Amino acid sequence: GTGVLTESNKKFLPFQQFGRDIADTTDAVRDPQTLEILDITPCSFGGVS
Amino acid sequence: TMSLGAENSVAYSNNSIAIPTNFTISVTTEILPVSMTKTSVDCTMYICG
Ligand SMILES: *[C@@H]1O[C@H](CO)[C@@H](O)[C@H](O)[C@H]1NC(C)=O
Ligand SMILES: *[C@@H]1O[C@H](CO)[C@@H](O)[C@H](O)[C@H]1NC(C)=O
Repeated sequence: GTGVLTESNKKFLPFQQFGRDIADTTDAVRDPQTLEILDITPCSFGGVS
Repeated sequence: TMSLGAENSVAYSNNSIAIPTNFTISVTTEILPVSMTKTSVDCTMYICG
């Protein structure tokens, strides 16, 4: 994927590896080496006028 | 079965008139929509992400 990664306050249960949006897109992940939960935010976009 | 309203026989005759001896000032609301939320979609980013 492509995006911005940050820490998150999402209270994952220990069996959950990632979180999904209404659009089915993954929007948070557990890091596989250090087990912190990251929020994924899309890279900023918009029209140019 | 729904009711359409109460019945009223108007007291008609060829020489009877009813005239108002008083009045009420009425204030009544009317609400009209004027706009939508201005939405934009990039079709290429919706379809192809
Ligand atoms: C290796 O990754 C696991 C999680 O998959 C973690 O528990 C462990 O602490 C990691 N080891 C090191 C040395 O970072
Ligand atoms: C007209 O109505 C008001 C109340 O709305 C009342 O105080 C007043 O006395 C009435 N006038 C007459 C001529 O009946």
